[PDB]
Amino acid sequence: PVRLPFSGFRVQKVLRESARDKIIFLHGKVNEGEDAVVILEKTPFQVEHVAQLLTGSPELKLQFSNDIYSTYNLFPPRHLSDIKTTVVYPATEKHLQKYMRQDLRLIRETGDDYRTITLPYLESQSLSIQWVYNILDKDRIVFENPDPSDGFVLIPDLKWNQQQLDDLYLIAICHRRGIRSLRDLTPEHLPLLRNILREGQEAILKRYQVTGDRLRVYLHYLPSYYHLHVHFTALGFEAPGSGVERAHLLAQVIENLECDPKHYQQRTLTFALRTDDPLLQLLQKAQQER
Amino acid sequence: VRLPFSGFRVQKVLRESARDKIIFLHGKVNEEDAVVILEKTPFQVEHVAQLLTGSPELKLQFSNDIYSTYNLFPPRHLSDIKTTVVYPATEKHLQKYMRQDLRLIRETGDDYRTITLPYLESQSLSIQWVYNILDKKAEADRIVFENPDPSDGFVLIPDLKWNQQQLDDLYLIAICHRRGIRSLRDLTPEHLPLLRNILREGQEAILKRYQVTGDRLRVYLHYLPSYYHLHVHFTALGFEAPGSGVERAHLLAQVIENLECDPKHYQQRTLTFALRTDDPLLQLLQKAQQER
Repeated sequence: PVRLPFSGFRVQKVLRESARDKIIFLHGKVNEGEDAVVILEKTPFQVEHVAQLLTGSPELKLQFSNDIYSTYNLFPPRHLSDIKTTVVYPATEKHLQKYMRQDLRLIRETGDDYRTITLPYLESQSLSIQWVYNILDKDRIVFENPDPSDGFVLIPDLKWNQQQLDDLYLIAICHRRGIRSLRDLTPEHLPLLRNILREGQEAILKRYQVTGDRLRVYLHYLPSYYHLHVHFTALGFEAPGSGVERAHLLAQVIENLECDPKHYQQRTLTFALRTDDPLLQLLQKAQQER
Repeated sequence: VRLPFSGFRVQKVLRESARDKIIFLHGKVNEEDAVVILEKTPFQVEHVAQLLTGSPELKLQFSNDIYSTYNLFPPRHLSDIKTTVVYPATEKHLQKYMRQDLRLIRETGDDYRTITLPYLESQSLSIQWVYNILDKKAEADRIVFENPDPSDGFVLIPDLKWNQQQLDDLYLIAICHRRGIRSLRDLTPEHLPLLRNILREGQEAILKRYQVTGDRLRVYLHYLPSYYHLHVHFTALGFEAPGSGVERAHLLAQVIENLECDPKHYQQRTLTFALRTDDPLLQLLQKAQQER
């Protein structure tokens, strides 16, 4: 008899849940007592399973019908209704904070906020980007413009298995050092930016036969690391951070610089931060003061 | 209780989503077309303890020191799948459920004035339902806030599908009183007062009603919009709301600042959006852009 590594399960808290994604993250009390996190996720369908079920006399309860539309509760065989079950036991506070639904706040960072508050904060963290430099200094590179000022490398995202094009995701990392984000972009960077957009699209076209009009090509602000990089995703893939509150289309960044050379130093950029992110309180305090 | 046909043969997967755990199938039957849609149900908080207690049927898949993963095999009454059948299905149904095939368009200001706008001028906007809300002929009791100013005012109404028990999914729409403002393309500094009122008073109204502060809201316009009378979407920052992607959503605060910085921004700049391959506008734009 296969068992969970504890006795009983009482829900203390729903940490996170998504009706959309058919997933729930539970903080349970067990062995009453101890903390455990249990994540339950309904499984995706396998078309062969479904095809075979629909010719095998499925157990159906009719809920509603009109002349052509009918809805049922289907009570499937067990290979369609298994639930992916992830267990963290015992769960620490770190685990509980990890799985807790994010609590985000928007901040509208002015040019002066960035200069006076954000930049100092980032410099105080000065997190390593040595992994970036390791890639640039050199097997996964799909395309490279080796120009040390206007060049870049293009690499598949680690999570893209390349088993399909639906979730195509590549990243361009510039060779040039010290361009921390959008905030550092000036017309000096236009050749670089244009190179990434043009040559990155050319590369993807030649390698995967995906045209540029099927790609969403963007930067994040705030970026996950502070060395300029560009996301190239399938337009049909609702990729990470492709929301308006984080993503900035490269073509539009370029045109923004063309139209206003000082755009990225002067304009207000809007982004989200977790409520426990120290930068959020620094920015909020600064904004309250003026 | 049987399906309303037999001999289902999959012709095509019209759409499937591993993220959303749904599959839409086009089958041939009675050798007619049918569509069958299966959807895994969301978890209900009140049943999860019973899923996990007692002696649930499990198969261990992986375990390291603290993390393990199983397949859990729910009992029958906790196993059901939502199943929808359209039979006989028509071409219309098949097109309805087919996955969207989109292309990005970068519409220059000249593309807009030469191609897009003449197309739009040829179409009735079919917005009497909008007018009915503005005029209190429909949905009046659903209005959460109104600034009744006919130039710079608006009404704020919740999305009909929103279950307001769940602030996570917060979604309201501001519709302006002023008529004739099709989209972002029509926006000039004339509209700044309206835009500013929407942002300010819409946030205020949502703080008052829901005790949700403005910094928890994504407030944006779509381009292209779903209908051609200016409206603004107010959504929970945690809700991946309809069209909040960068290729359709424009934050209201940024729209305002854009206009403050360059009065002709929305007539001059290239706007980037996605269209279905069968959209008549994509046909027009693509052919025209290629000629140019």
